[PDB]
Amino acid sequence: NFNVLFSTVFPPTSFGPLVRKIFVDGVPFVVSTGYHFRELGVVHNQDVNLHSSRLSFKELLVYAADPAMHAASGNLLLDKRTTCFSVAALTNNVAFQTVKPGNFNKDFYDFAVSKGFFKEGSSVELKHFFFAQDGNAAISDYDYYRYNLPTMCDIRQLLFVVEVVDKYFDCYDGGCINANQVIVNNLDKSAGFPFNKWGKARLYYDS
Amino acid sequence: PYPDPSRILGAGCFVDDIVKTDGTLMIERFVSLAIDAYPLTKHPNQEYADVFHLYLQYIRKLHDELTGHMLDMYSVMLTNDNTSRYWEPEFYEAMYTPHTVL
Amino acid sequence: KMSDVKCTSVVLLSVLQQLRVESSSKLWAQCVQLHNDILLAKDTTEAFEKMVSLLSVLLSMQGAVDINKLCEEMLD
Amino acid sequence: FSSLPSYAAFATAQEAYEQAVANGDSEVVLKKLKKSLNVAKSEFDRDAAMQRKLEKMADQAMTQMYKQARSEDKRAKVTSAMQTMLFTMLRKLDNDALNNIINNARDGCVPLNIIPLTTAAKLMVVIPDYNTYKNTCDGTTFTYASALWEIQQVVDADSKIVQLSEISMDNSPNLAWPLIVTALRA
Amino acid sequence: FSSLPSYAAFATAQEAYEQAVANGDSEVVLKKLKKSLNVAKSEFDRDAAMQRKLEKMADQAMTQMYKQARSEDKRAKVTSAMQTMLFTMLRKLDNDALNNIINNARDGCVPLNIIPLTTAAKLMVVIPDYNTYKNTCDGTTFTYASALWEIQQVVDADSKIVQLSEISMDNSPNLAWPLIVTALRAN
RNA sequence: AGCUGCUCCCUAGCAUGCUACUACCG
RNA sequence: GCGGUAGUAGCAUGCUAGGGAGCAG
Ligand SMILES: [Zn+2]
Repeated sequence: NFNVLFSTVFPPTSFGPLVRKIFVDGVPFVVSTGYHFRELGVVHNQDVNLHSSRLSFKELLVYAADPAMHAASGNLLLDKRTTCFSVAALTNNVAFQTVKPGNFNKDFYDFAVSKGFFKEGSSVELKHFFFAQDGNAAISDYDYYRYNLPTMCDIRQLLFVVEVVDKYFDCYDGGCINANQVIVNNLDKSAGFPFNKWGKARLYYDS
Repeated sequence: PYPDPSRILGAGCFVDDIVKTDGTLMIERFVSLAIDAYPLTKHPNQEYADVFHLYLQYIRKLHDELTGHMLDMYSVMLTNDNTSRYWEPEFYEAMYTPHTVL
Repeated sequence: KMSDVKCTSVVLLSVLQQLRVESSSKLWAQCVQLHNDILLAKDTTEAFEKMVSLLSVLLSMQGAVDINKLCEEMLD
Repeated sequence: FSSLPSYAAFATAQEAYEQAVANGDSEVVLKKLKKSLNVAKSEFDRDAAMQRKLEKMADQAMTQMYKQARSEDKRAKVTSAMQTMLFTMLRKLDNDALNNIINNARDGCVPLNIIPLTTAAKLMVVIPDYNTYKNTCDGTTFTYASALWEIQQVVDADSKIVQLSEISMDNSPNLAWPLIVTALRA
Repeated sequence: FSSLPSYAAFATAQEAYEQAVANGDSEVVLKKLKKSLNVAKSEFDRDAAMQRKLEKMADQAMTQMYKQARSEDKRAKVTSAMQTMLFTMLRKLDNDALNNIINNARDGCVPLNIIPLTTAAKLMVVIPDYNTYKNTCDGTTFTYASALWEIQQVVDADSKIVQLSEISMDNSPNLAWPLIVTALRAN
């Protein structure tokens, strides 16, 4: 709670991952080794090793998900459409994504009109549709994070509310489980950047 | 519980794929949408029960028009293997009565 | 008669979309605005003038849909 | 399914036992038909089952094939069905302004930009021959989309001004004809 | 399933029963050669029903290890993909500006948000309207983030090249209007 | 191109369970 | 005459797996 108040004073380029240079068989990388949170302070990793020999499947998986080497090798970006902090541009051009209209099932509509629907003054009418969007739809929707502001709490009131709220959750039981006990519905969904260049979640749960 | 009638009718008229604009290819979409619309039959407003009745009539029409294709374009005689339960109200009334079958 | 104008607007925007109109960003923006404002109208005198201006777009692109045989296939 | 081989055997056994119960002599000489017969129902119900559900399996395979064929041939014809649909729907709407602009476009007069709605703002229309110029433009007032527009400037296909009273019958074969009128809404 | 050890045995039992049926002598003819047949019952039940289970289990096993071989190949494929990507983005990175800022850090660590801000060679700006254009990057060189930049190329929302003379207050309504400016760091 | 929950339809399989016919021994 | 087991056929209930679809946050 105190960190939230004190962190509004310091420059916003000082928060985020902290990077370092390591060597993989004599070739230098740039990887994350910590984090500076606005709420939790400075955190340092416990297993960091310069000069490793190879990379397993797991270490490649961890280095590919890191934003360190994606952002350290792109262009600088000054996006003036938002007030949010922009970091880097990962290509040479901007992408403008649209949304399409719906499809009209004319057979059902004709059948329904031959049974007396959609008359003048009826109580049932059409108000649900597929609305279309133009190229500036994604960034204008991302710009709604300007409503998130730093909020400091009444701490002595919160430390009591949390106990009562915890009393609401007493009948359940939890804990950790192993990898052969977890259940996935629909292993045919996306894996999410950069992993959607090579397969779906099935590929990574099988490999 | 019952839904807004405009939601069900809109799910009938507007779709997100061109294949779903032919009814005889799926039919199950309309069976599910008719499950969702059964409790409107008990409403005091008469233009609300007509939605459930319209769905049942459309399901029957689609079944007939699918079966009357295999007898002409081909020479296949389809038998009504108890597919007549879908255009009667008992199959749908059973989903809101307390004795499960999930 | 409001229902018909709304359904026709949906079909119109589908035709315009598959005629490769979103390769011009300003034209596509105007078309999307007209479509979305027809779908929200509550007065059948605005919807028809907006439909007039939205069909003018397809009629501008001469040499992309052949207007004659379509109007003579059976229906106008 | 009765045209099957073991039908004859089963029918023979059951007719023999019908005779045996209509004669009623022994208990195991009549059990002959039953030691003899339960074999008939062990080789007729064992063969009047597999083909009976095979009859349904075949019909369900052919319905699946038909559905895949129809599904794949529906999405190879989107941009002909869509335009045919649009024009039937526009015909049954039966609006005066839409019919005006559609008939004009069918005979040659098309716009060059979106039709404006404000009482200000400009409209440009291509006019391809004298005959279609008679019906719409008379004086300095234009009749289009069931409205009235006031002419401001006419230029030729040579991109040079032509004064308005020049356009008439005799001088029509003197101008590269696809002119462009420019009008503002009244 | 005909080359089993008991096909011959049930065959000879029924063949002797056929021989005696062509004979038809005694009550023991019936009893015996329905029990020569009624012994060759277990043969052709277990030897033709345990042979009907081992084969299903063998097919199960073969299909399963087919699956495992394919899953083992796709793993190597994706491993190669990830390695090539990492080593490819490695070679736009190892400059001297990077080492210069890294060696000025007291313990080796730096924030990640200041690496493109201080070492990148190219800048991209996205402009919503002309009023913003006048206040950010008018001219042919401008200063951003404590450095000097030099414009090369301007494109619009359709990815078409604009020339710097067209961008004006009265030509503004004729442009597709997010413009994207590309500049290079001046030395 | 996400995370969850519920419901309908179709096929495969497993054991189980009920039920019917044949054989053997007791 | 009955029991036990071994086979073969038909029927239900439950569980798992796979595919198709619908709604809600
Ligand atoms: Zn734990």
